[PDB]
Amino acid sequence: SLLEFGKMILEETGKLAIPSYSSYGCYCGWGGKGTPKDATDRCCFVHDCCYGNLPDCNPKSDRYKYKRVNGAIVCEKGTSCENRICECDKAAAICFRQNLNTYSKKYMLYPDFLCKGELKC
Amino acid sequence: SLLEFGKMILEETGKLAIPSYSSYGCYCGWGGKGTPKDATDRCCFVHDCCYGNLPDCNPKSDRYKYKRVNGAIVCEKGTSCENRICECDKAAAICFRQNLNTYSKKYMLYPDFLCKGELKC
Ligand SMILES: O=P(O)(O)OC[C@H](O)CO
Ligand SMILES: O=P(O)(O)OC[C@H](O)CO
Ligand code: NA
Repeated sequence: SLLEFGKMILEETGKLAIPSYSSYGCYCGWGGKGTPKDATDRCCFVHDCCYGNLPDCNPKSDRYKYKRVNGAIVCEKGTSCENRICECDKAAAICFRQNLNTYSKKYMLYPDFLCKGELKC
Repeated sequence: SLLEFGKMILEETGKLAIPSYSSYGCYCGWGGKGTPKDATDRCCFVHDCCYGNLPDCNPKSDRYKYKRVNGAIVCEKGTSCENRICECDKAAAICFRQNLNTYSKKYMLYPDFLCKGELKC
């Protein structure tokens, strides 16, 4: 659920999910159109393709359990869904960190309007 | 406070906080249930999600000051609360303007039974 995903992002990046990522670029803060603006934006994209491959699950709402082992995110075992969702969230969060040095305020509150077209996942 | 938030709204969109954004979709207002129906509806979902990260404050009434600098909304300095509450509002009002394009009357006075899923933040 967004609760785990959000506090996962703050642990990895130091930024709070909401203002930092709720509306970054074309895919961060749920969008679905356009050509990803940068690296951070590419992660929201990939994260969306990840959620999209869980038809049998409720990604935005199901609460899953996870712990940090020696500073690394580890998805605890739960249902098939909770596990796949958690991995999607972990991958996105970790990516966010890896690309912090390219995070541009220039893309926060980016006009969804400017994003046109549907990219294949 | 809502008196400042309503002012930004009228400035950025030209519409009155009340009708235009008080009974629109599943989130613009007080009901708060289901899945956002469109760009504008998401702008308001993200907004009381923002108000949820401020437990130690009271957004409805504490008054803050803001101004424009080269036409941009800037939150004047004050207490930590006033500043954070204002950032929530600032972003929301800008979000409403960036989406004046898809704002449709078909979402006004939207019925409760049409607000689906379980969503938390
Ligand atoms: O948890 P958020 O609101 O910061 O969202 C990020 C997007 O869902 C990534 O696709
Ligand atoms: O008309 P308002 O000022 O209550 O606007 C939108 C929603 O309340 C935001 O949560
Ligand atoms: Na669960």
